[PDB]
Amino acid sequence: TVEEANALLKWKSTFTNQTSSSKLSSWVNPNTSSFCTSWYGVACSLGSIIRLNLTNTGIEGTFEDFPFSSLPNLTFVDLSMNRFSGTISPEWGRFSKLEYFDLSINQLVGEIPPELGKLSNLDTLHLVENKLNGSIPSEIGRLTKVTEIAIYDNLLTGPIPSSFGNLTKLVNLYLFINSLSGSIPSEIGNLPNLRELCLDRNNLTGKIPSSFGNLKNVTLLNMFENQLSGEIPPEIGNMTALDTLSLHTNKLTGPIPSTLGNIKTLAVLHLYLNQLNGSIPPELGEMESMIDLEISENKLTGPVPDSFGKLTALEWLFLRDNQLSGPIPPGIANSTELTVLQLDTNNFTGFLPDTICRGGKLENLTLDDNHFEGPVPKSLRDCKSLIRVRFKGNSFSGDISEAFGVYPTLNFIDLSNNNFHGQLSANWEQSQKLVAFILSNNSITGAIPPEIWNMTQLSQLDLSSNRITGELPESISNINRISKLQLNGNRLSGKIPSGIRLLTNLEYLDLSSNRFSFEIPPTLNNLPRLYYMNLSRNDLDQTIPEGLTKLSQLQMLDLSYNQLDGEISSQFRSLQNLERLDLSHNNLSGQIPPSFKDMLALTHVDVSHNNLQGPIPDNAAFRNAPPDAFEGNKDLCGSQGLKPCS
Ligand SMILES: *[C@@H]1O[C@H](CO)[C@@H](O[C@@H]2O[C@H](CO)[C@@H](O)[C@H](O)[C@H]2NC(C)=O)[C@H](O)[C@H]1NC(C)=O
Ligand SMILES: *[C@@H]1O[C@H](CO)[C@@H](O[C@@H]2O[C@H](CO)[C@@H](O)[C@H](O)[C@H]2NC(C)=O)[C@H](O)[C@H]1NC(C)=O
Ligand SMILES: *[C@@H]1O[C@H](CO)[C@@H](O[C@@H]2O[C@H](CO)[C@@H](O)[C@H](O)[C@H]2NC(C)=O)[C@H](O)[C@H]1NC(C)=O
Ligand SMILES: *[C@@H]1O[C@H](CO)[C@@H](O[C@@H]2O[C@H](CO)[C@@H](O)[C@H](O)[C@H]2NC(C)=O)[C@H](O)[C@H]1NC(C)=O
Ligand SMILES: *[C@@H]1O[C@H](CO)[C@@H](O[C@@H]2O[C@H](CO)[C@@H](O)[C@H](O)[C@H]2NC(C)=O)[C@H](O)[C@H]1NC(C)=O
Ligand SMILES: *[C@@H]1O[C@H](CO)[C@@H](O[C@@H]2O[C@H](CO)[C@@H](O)[C@H](O)[C@H]2NC(C)=O)[C@H](O)[C@H]1NC(C)=O
Ligand SMILES: *[C@@H]1O[C@H](CO)[C@@H](O)[C@H](O)[C@H]1NC(C)=O
Ligand SMILES: *[C@@H]1O[C@H](CO)[C@@H](O)[C@H](O)[C@H]1NC(C)=O
Ligand SMILES: *[C@@H]1O[C@H](CO)[C@@H](O)[C@H](O)[C@H]1NC(C)=O
Ligand SMILES: *[C@@H]1O[C@H](CO)[C@@H](O)[C@H](O)[C@H]1NC(C)=O
Ligand SMILES: *[C@@H]1O[C@H](CO)[C@@H](O)[C@H](O)[C@H]1NC(C)=O
Repeated sequence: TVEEANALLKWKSTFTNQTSSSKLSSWVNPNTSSFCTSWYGVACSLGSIIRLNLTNTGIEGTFEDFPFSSLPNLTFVDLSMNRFSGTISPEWGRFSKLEYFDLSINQLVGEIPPELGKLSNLDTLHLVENKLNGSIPSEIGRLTKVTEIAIYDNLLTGPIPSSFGNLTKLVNLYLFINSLSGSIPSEIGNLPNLRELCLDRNNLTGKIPSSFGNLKNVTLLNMFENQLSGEIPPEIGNMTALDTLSLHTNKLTGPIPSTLGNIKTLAVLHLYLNQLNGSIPPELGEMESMIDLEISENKLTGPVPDSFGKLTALEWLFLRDNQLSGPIPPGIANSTELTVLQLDTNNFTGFLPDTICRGGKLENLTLDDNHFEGPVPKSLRDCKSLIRVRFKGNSFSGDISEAFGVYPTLNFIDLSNNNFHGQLSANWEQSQKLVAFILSNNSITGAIPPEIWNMTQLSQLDLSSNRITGELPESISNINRISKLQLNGNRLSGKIPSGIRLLTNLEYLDLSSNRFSFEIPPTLNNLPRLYYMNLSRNDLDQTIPEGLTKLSQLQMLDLSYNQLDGEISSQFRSLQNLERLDLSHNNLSGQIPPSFKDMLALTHVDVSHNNLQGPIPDNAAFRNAPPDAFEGNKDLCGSQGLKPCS
């Protein structure tokens, strides 16, 4: 009507920063046949506006001059995705016909007025992504026809009103990302039509109401990242339409209720980061639909039940960081769909089962810091789908080249501190995307296959603390992405290859405790990320090359326990980031260069058991050094443990 159109024009005249490419260019002629046919966002019935849809039209303004008293037949209102600021007036509750009300994604502030509860015909209320604060008024519980309430991502405080139990037609309730507090009212459990209940990321406390067992149609229950406490009520097992139950990151205590096995529809169960204790009920194996079972970071004890072999759709099983113990039953890995088996930081014992990867789809197997032992099952040898294998801290045994097959998509493997023996196979080269190869402190013997240096995506290679023999070839330069190279504590012999000079991504190089002989390559001068170099405990000889002083990021340089001789270069002053320097147990002669006074970052120095003489340079490391950093030298003199200088 002319009066509705004139009133909307007056509201429009108040908008700011309007671009004249606005859709509202079409708001000109208030007569019908303009108003009801060509005004953007306006739809009428019998010449009167019943729908106002200005979503995402770049309006900046407020509702201060919104014409509440001029639009009596307003039925559908969508003002979302604009730049409306200010508050939500009580006058919005005078639109008696309103069915659909959306002010989301604006910059609205202040409290929700109780008058919204007067909208007795409302079907949908959306106020998401604003900065609304205060408590939800209890009068919202008068919206007896509403089927969806979404007020997520606001600044709401206070409890969820008990009056929400009167919202008998409510289907979806989305209140996540707020600061709602108090206990969940038990009246929520008596909403017969409820399908989705999302109260996650709030500050809710107290126990989950046992009334939730009356929620026979709820398919989604998200209440993660709250402060819920007490035990999960056994009545939850009567939510027999649940597809997804997420209670993670709460303060729940006591046992997992055995009645969860009653929920045959349940596909996703997230209970991690709680304080759940006791044994995993064997009835959890009856959750026939379960795909994604995550109960890590709890205080569960006892063994995993054999009934886990009945979970035939299982894909992800997260149990890390519990106190589970004992042997694992073959059923734990029996799902042909299993892709991730995550058991780290428990106290499991015995062998891996022969069911593992029987479906040919297992990807991530992580077992760190358990007590597993025995040989690798042949079905894991033959598991071509593996991406991540983490066995650190267990005691697996067997010949390493018999235990493992070929893994084309392997990305990361850590076998540190296991008990594997044998020689490395060239088969590892078929993991062309492998970025970390960690085999520290096994009983590996024999040579490094030359194919290893063709694993050009390697970023970490750690074969330390084995009994590996042979010489490093010049083609070591081919692992040109390597950033951490740890070959320490082996029996490698021959000269250190010059090709390491081309490993310009190297950050950390440990070749120590080997039998390397002859000179340190004089071309190691161009490793601009190298902060750690350890060549100690070898048989390296001749002079320390000046190229090492160009390794400007070095923080630690350890060349101790070699037969290096000649003088310490005064160009060491160039290592301005050097904190720790160990040259002890060598055959170095002459004076410690006075240029060490330039190295203000040095904190630790050891030159003991050399053939050095003369006074000690003036820097803090030398002043703070204990007598044994100097002992065993020829004629050092001081101004500790040294005779004073003349
Ligand atoms: C638009 O609103 C007007 C004003 O409320 C409605 O007109 C009234 O209709 C009632 C019927 O409930 C009549 O008895 C009155 O004579 C009208 N009042 C006035 C002040 O004109 C109109 O029906 C509404 N139109 C639509 C399509 O909802
Ligand atoms: C909701 O937000 C408003 C706006 O920041 C808060 O309003 C302030 O309230 C205090 C005390 O009630 C007054 O002293 C200020 O002058 C108010 N500021 C404005 C801009 O109105 C309001 O307190 C908040 N409500 C809650 C419960 O936090
Ligand atoms: C591994 O899973 C299979 C099913 O995928 C289990 O085999 C079924 O066992 C039940 C007995 O409870 C029989 O009624 C079915 O006929 C079996 N199906 C097939 C295809 O054999 C097997 O028991 C599971 N193994 C373990 C160790 O849990
Ligand atoms: C059972 O497993 C737990 C977790 O893996 C072990 O606890 C760790 O023990 C080491 C060594 O004492 C500590 O450095 C860690 O801080 C502990 N981690 C945690 C998360 O507590 C525990 O030692 C194991 N029990 C036995 C008998 O080995
Ligand atoms: C098994 O672990 C790997 C991590 O190494 C997962 O792969 C990564 O997934 C993210 C997506 O979340 C991708 O952006 C990365 O590119 C993937 N990395 C690699 C190396 O592929 C993989 O999704 C896990 N498997 C399952 C079923 O969760
Ligand atoms: C360089 O590596 C050697 C091992 O090859 C580290 O040696 C340790 O040194 C301390 C004191 O010198 C001894 O108490 C340890 O017993 C040594 N360990 C071994 C396994 O021999 C040395 O610490 C490393 N240097 C730096 C700076 O990290
Ligand atoms: C106009 O727009 C800019 C940013 O959109 C803002 O700084 C200014 O406050 C706006 N309106 C005014 C000053 O009325
Ligand atoms: C408003 O228009 C958008 C885009 O056409 C549409 O997706 C939305 O459902 C409309 N809302 C109403 C209440 O008409
Ligand atoms: C709505 O709930 C309140 C308690 O919050 C109750 O007093 C009232 O009677 C309920 N509604 C009806 C129609 O009774
Ligand atoms: C689990 O927690 C309760 C206290 O909340 C305690 O009574 C019980 O002994 C705990 N330990 C178990 C069940 O092993
Ligand atoms: C491997 O190192 C661990 C500590 O990391 C040590 O306790 C263990 O004895 C080493 N391996 C063997 C076989 O001794």
